Amino acid sequence: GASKLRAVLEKLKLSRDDISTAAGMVKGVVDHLLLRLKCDSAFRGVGLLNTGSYYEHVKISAPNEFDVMFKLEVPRIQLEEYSNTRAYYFVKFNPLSQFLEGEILSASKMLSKFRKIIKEEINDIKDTDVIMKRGSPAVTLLISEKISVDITLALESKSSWPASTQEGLRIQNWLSAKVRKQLRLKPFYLVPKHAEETWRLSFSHIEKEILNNHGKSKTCCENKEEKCCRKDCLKLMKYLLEQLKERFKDKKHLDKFSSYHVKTAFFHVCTQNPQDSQWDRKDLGLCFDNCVTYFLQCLRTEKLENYFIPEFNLFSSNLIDKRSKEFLTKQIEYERNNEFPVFDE
Ligand SMILES: Cc1ccc(-c2cc(C(=O)O)c3c(c2)ncn3-c2ccccc2)c(Cl)c1
Ligand SMILES: [Zn+2]
Repeated sequence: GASKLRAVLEKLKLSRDDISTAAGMVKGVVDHLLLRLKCDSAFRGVGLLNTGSYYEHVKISAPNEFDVMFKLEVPRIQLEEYSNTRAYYFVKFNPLSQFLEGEILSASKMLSKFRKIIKEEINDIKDTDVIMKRGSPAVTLLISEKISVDITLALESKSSWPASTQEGLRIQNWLSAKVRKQLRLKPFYLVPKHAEETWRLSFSHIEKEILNNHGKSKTCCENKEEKCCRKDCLKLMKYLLEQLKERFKDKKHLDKFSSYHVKTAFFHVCTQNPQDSQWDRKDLGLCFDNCVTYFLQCLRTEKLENYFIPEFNLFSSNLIDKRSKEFLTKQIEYERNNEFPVFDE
């Protein structure tokens, strides 16, 4: 039961060393690219956005896959929603004036200069071997034929969040209305994920703020009396998907699913189960089942709301085809109904 889950968590700890050295390598490449991007008049204000829950500037999206975001302070920004998509927007408003097409800031034009500067730069430093693979993420780098890092350019807006987020981040009953107000005072980000000229709202930087401050109790997981299993359930959900994707690699049925889908479902379960007593460490097996059952429901109903934009369906036909969702539904059901044989030794 839960002893199989606890065995999985123990095994995962054994690759901490490989992960930290890989993240060190990513960190070096990113610092170098940050230096050259700052030379360009367009990207002078660029900087690293702190998104990682364990490492600072580096998010781990899968084994040997890392995620980095470059933020660009762009003030006096005005948004125009693209055709009721709730998540995609035209950006309107001098350093960036080169990227204008009318009153609109072109995502494709800015991404193209971003790409070109990075592609130039990875040639020079022969300290490590870095190539460019493959539109968000802007750049995927492959380091040493092993480690891949997705680099995402993000405009930073310090304005109030767009109205499409008004009913999102539904944490009031869990983390309190006070915390939700404070979080909604932080900046938001636009990335050039095209629905073209459209940008997508991004709140990835909020994850670290909640995952490591995750209890109804302010001292959840700060002492021996308050140990919950929230983080371990998220780890197990990510590992479930990673393992399924590897086993179904012959026909790549699951290519479209990612840890972002897993995380979103997991934080919806945290909303539904707001009390720390619903995440007691002794209850790991039931808590994990809660998480998997909700993910299964999202798959079967083909509905997974963006955590911040409730009318944006991560599982829409526009984003993931029906056959892929039907397929993973079937595999998750099987795993859940059979006590997760994908976790067997
Ligand atoms: C509590 C909490 C906090 C943050 C997130 C979060 C949000 C986004 C987003 O789209 O705003 C994320 C992400 C994680 N990882 C990736 N993206 C992302 C970013 C841009 C485009 C597509 C995808 C979640 Cl799920 C829950
Ligand atoms: Zn806790």
